[PDB]
Amino acid sequence: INCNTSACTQACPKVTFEPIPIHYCAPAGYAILKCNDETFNGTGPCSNVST
Amino acid sequence: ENLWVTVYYGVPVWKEAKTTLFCASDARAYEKEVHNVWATHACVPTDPSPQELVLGNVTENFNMWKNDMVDQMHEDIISLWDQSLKPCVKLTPLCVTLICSNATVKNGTVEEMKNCSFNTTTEIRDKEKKEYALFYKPDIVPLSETNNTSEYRLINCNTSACTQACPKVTFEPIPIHYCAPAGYAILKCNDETFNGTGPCSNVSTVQCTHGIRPVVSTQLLLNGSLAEKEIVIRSENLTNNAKIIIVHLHTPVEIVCTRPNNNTRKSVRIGPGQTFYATGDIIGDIKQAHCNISEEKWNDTLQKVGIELQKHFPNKTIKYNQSAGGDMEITTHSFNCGGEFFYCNTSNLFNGTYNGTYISTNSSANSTSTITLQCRIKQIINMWQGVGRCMYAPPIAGNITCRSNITGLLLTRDGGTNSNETETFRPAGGDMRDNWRSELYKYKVVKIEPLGVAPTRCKRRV
Amino acid sequence: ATVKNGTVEEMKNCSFNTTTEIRDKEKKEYALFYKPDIVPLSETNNTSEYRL
Amino acid sequence: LGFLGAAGSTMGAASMTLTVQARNLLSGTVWGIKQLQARVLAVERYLRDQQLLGIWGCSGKLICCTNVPWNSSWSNRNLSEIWDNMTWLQWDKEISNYTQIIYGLLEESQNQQEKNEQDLLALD
Amino acid sequence: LGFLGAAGSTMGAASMTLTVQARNLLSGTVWGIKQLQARVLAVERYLRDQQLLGIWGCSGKLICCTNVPWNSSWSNRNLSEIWDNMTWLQWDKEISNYTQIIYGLLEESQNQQEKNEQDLLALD
Amino acid sequence: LGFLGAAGSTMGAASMTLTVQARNLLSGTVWGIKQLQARVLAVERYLRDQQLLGIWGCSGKLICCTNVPWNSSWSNRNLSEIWDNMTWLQWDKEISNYTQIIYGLLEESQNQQEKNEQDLLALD
Ligand SMILES: *[C@@H]1O[C@H](CO)[C@@H](O[C@@H]2O[C@H](CO)[C@@H](O)[C@H](O)[C@H]2NC(C)=O)[C@H](O)[C@H]1NC(C)=O
Ligand SMILES: *[C@@H]1O[C@H](CO)[C@@H](O[C@@H]2O[C@H](CO)[C@@H](O)[C@H](O)[C@H]2NC(C)=O)[C@H](O)[C@H]1NC(C)=O
Ligand SMILES: *[C@@H]1O[C@H](CO)[C@@H](O[C@@H]2O[C@H](CO)[C@@H](O)[C@H](O)[C@H]2NC(C)=O)[C@H](O)[C@H]1NC(C)=O
Repeated sequence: INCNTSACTQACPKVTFEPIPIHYCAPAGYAILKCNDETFNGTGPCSNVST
Repeated sequence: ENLWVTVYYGVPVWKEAKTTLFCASDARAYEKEVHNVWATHACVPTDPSPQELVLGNVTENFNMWKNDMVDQMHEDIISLWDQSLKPCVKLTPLCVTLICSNATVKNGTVEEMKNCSFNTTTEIRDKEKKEYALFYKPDIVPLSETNNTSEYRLINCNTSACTQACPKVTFEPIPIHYCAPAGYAILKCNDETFNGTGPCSNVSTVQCTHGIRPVVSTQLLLNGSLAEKEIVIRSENLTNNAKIIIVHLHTPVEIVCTRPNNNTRKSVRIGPGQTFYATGDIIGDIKQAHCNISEEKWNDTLQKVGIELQKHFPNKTIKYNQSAGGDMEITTHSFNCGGEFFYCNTSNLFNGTYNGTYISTNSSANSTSTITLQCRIKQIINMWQGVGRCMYAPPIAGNITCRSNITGLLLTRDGGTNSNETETFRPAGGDMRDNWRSELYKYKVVKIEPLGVAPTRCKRRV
Repeated sequence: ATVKNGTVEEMKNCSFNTTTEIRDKEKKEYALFYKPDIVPLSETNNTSEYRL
Repeated sequence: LGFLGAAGSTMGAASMTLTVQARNLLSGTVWGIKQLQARVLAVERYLRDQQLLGIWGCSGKLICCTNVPWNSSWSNRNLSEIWDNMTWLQWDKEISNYTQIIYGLLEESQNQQEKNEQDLLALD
Repeated sequence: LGFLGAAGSTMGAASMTLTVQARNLLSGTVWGIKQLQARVLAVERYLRDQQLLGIWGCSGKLICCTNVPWNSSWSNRNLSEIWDNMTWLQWDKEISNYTQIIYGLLEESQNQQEKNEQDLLALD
Repeated sequence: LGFLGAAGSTMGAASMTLTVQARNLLSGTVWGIKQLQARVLAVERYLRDQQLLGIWGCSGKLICCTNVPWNSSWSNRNLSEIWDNMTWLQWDKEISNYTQIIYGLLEESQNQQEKNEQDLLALD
């Protein structure tokens, strides 16, 4: 089905496609706020807040 | 009492040193898409809030031919322009033997373009097919010296594997500002009487330079800044006959030209996924590519250049000739026009003489009288030595048109012999740096030395 | 390995077809290689056929 | 007066106008790795100069005078031909040959003021 | 109280708890050159803020009071309705419109002190 | 004495010569992006140590003494047992286990001096 659109590649069979859990961290000078309200409906205020 | 040593911080003391300067672009060019052109791709958006600041009793000596800014601009251009060609097609299967017949476009013979046909290894690679395209005779070489004269080749593939520029980047000369990094400043000389080296009194400091247009050109300078008072002559040693003597104009000249040949783009698939663009049929009659300059303004300009040349040569006249034979990139005015590459024969521009006594340049015979330069067009470009040294320029449909201002000249004095009363001149070209050195001439960069020491009556108390 | 008649015991004279720079005018060429760099092509019997 | 408007003005005029020059020593942007290299070099230069003010006990933009007497061979100048007329550029064009003298003499000035304060903070 | 646990506490409670927030302003690691760019930007921000405290004669975490009289157009507030109730976030949501004035006024009152002290270390 | 010539000298011998050691903490060059990473790591380390000196009111190279009394469990040594005989390396080989309380106790020393100074700068 290729070769008329692109010449593409085989994935290397020694990397894997496992969904590794990846954490995101703020660098120096910033912070991550997390809303602990489970009633949060997409927009608006939150009171139970952690960093 | 005596005096005692005291330090001061924040002291206006300059040093001269080499440094790395970044680029800034006009902010409207950041309306454009990502990976489009150099502005959004690599530079920083500008903001003219820190304007020019004039200085007072300062006095600084500038040097034009020792300027490191152009020698860094050349490498910045060479690296960015080498980086811009990577995602494009690398050609390679187009190096096949070409079979070229007579140039029967609509009967007759088109004298510049040959109709050639070649076998294309298609994207399936086992269903190779015949294709045909029209090529320019500078891009076409005979394959062998024998009398098999219907067998041809591209001018590449014996020297390098060439490349096609991607037809979604552009070759528009975006004005690029050079700015000073942290702890640095740019001195600008406001004396228009500055003759290349020496002191300058009206001095300002700027955070970013004037917008430089990086137009690659030979024997003439395209769109660029104009001189402030009159025609300026710059040479490192004016007596030296091997040194390129640059002429900067006050009154601009207007040049307008075109390719009056209604071309058509053809698409060929070369290998898997990637395409190639060539010249297909030609619709309409065949016309010659040419460029036009108004005659009275050109004669006025060359007589004024002779007037300024008589400020360094006492009683001799001024004569000109064409370039010394040369090759295509050296002997002809080579400039970009909308993506195409023009090479114009400059001899008709310089078949004239200034006798040392200037004649009234109106003297009205016809204001519509023009001088006309025949121009040839290449597609395979041998653009710079050491860049990724080949590039193929894809053709663009319809008649192109472009219009610009001539503001500068490049000259070489033909060798002074027999004590001749002309010391005639030829147009020059070659190293592109003296184009940019025609624009970066007002600028220097200074290392800020903030810490100073002075004697003061002050004494520290315990 | 007839260098000037006789046999050089280390260097084999080999010839091969080179796809030239035009790619449709491939030509014969010859070179001398060292026997550590030269392997017989197949275990099936054809003894004058070699590989890098 | 901005980054460099103080140049040309005399000693008395440039005794002021320090911070508007010295505050613009930190910036940086993107064209490549070379600009990051120049940015880190500028940061390291400012930090080194702030350190050199750090040894001598100055630690500020103020007029930091030490107690070492001025030898005549460094300037050979009257006070009137330093303050009334001179500006900093052609002052530096005279004084700049004595860096290994002056920049060691102020470290000797912070030699001559430290242990005789530590004893007066302990033995008193 | 860590990096941001002091938020929501009043003026008096957050007059303390400064260094455990302000000490965590420098870090960095690897995912690419973009993290180097963000790390150098963080160092530049912290160094610029230390400099801006550096001109005004503060040069520390200390409660650095200068001598400009407070103008009523910046707060229009009583002492009780600043210290007894208010917290810094919605205090900043009032005062933040005047920052380019206030950050100039403290340099203006550094343009009132050290030349006088220089004359009181020289002419005395 | 340069960058490390003070090592092996005694406590009273190395009470001096701090500056020529600590002045050589900032440099960098090119072999790749890794050297730039190590360069900004060195700049970060020096800036962090300057910050930790800035917390305690030291802010200099000086012999910064605070007022917290020494506890005997940290050294158990006589004054002669510390000063005339020891060098700094085998002193560190004893004291280095108590960093997590000493580097908090000097912040506690900056607790016990600040708001009192503010009240003696305001209520007086
Ligand atoms: C270029 O040459 C090609 C031959 O490959 C020409 O195409 C043929 O022209 C003849 C003459 O009219 C026709 O009989 C064929 O049907 C054409 N073949 C194809 C595939 O179109 C082409 O006309 C020439 N073009 C120019 C501009 O000279
Ligand atoms: C292609 O050529 C046509 C005709 O030569 C150009 O159309 C004329 O352009 C001139 C420019 O000075 C105008 O004055 C005329 O009014 C235009 N029309 C006619 C009917 O002559 C056309 O501009 C050219 N193509 C491009 C892209 O410039
Ligand atoms: C390697 O083999 C080549 C054969 O391809 C030899 O070249 C030929 O040698 C014969 C014998 O003298 C000549 O008749 C031919 O004219 C040669 N051909 C060419 C193209 O030169 C070559 O001599 C051999 N070389 C060595 C070192 O063994």
